Amino acid sequence: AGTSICTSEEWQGLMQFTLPVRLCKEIELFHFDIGPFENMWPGIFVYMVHRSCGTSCFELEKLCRFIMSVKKNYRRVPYHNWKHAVTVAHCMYAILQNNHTLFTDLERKGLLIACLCHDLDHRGFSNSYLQKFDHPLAALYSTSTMEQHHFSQTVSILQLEGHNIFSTLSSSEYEQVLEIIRKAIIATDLALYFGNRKQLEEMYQTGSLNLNNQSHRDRVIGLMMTACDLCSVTKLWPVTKLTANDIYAEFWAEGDEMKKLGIQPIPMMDRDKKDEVPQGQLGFYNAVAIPCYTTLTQILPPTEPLLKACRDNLSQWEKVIRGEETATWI
Ligand SMILES: Cc1cc(N)ccc1O
Ligand code: NI
Ligand code: NI
Repeated sequence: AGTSICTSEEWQGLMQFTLPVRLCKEIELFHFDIGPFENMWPGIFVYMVHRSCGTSCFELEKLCRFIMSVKKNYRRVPYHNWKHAVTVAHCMYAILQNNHTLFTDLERKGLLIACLCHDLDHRGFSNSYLQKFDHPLAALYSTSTMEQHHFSQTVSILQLEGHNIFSTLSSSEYEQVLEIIRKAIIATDLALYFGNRKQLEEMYQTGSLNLNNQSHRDRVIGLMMTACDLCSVTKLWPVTKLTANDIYAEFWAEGDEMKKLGIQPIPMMDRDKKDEVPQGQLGFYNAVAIPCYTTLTQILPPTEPLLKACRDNLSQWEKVIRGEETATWI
């Protein structure tokens, strides 16, 4: 109950940070894994904001406060946590860097911030759970339940003393960026993804796709959000496989709760059905990940390495199913 705020020592320490030279080159690539550099994650985000949006886009004090309060409002859950937030923001950075002048200054800043904030205060439960069992959140937010909460948490953090990184925007640009953010966060509801990707595919194939059309732009941004949210499937195989362990740790914990209330969980959230995971992963890649990156690659051809990597990981799950799997740790 309530918005957390970073300490003086936390945000002051971030202002001092400089990115090691070797990482400067690596951070540009789509497959970059932030995993091994935990101490550097806030500093990595500052760096990305500064390279994409400029060293004076935000007042440094307010941005450093904002980042450390966002960090503090992610929960210590196995997957929908601070590491996930920075991972999704890094994917967005790589997409924007490769497609830079397609997007406005306002869009780039709003989207980097939306990615960092997009799962704020996640409790490790799905929309399915909150709705099936009438959590107060599902009463307040009838659809896209958690995503509407993540947006509310973002606005709550911006409204903290010294935390409004957007306050120096004109009143018009301030409304615009908040709407960019709101739309981008709501688009991370995978329910909405299926229709969005279908709409985009048809627009692309008929030639009606037009990025000067605001509604088109919104949908393209929405698909970029999905692509970033799912980007664990675009990393090198060992990273992808380890990330899957974290994702399933959350699912299984939710499944246990459904059992307690007399409901058999979906097999995916059932820790007694781990044998079905490889087939489950295949389904997810075929129905969700491959289509997402295929459509994104059509619209933004520089994002092709995401699709290549996703295809590579699908081939690895197929190997698991055939029993060709080699050694892994946890
Ligand atoms: C359900 C799911 C699976 C994977 N591998 C990544 C993200 C997801 O939401
Ligand atoms: Ni989410
Ligand atoms: Ni997410």
